[PDB]
Amino acid sequence: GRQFGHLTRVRHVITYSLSPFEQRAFPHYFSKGIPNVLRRTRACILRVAPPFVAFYLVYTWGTQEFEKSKRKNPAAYEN
Amino acid sequence: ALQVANAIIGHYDCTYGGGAHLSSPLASIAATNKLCQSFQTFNICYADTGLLGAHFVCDHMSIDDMMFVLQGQWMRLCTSATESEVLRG
Repeated sequence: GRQFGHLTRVRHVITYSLSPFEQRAFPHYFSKGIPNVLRRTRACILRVAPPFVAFYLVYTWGTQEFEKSKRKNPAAYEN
Repeated sequence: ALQVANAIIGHYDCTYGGGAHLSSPLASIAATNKLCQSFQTFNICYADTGLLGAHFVCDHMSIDDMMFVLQGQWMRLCTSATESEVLRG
């Protein structure tokens, strides 16, 4: 495996950080989170959602044809 | 008392004569395992506040060991200090 100390070369970056006992674990959970999820949702709906409505449409049609075609059917046999 | 504790831990530098035999466990382990090039404890005092700890200098693959040992010594003193070491301190 690989160990801290031998990963890669980094120069010039400062990282400032706080102790957990000094900060909140949920700061603006709703205030900032909700907006954030709305935003990630917008960013991906166009790629995720369409194939699924496409399946959805074929799902309802497909079963619809199945019922009307076979069972419900016995349409005309008139004499 | 804090300074007495700090003396127990001591300081170390790679030009110190005798390393393996040094009283301070930090100091002696650091000398035997080359974890360090130097280190020192400190008690900076300001009005009503201060900085109490240690600073050290070392190679890139020894920071983790230096911290483990430095921290083991504070813990050890917190809960387990013996009498003769306090006398030396």
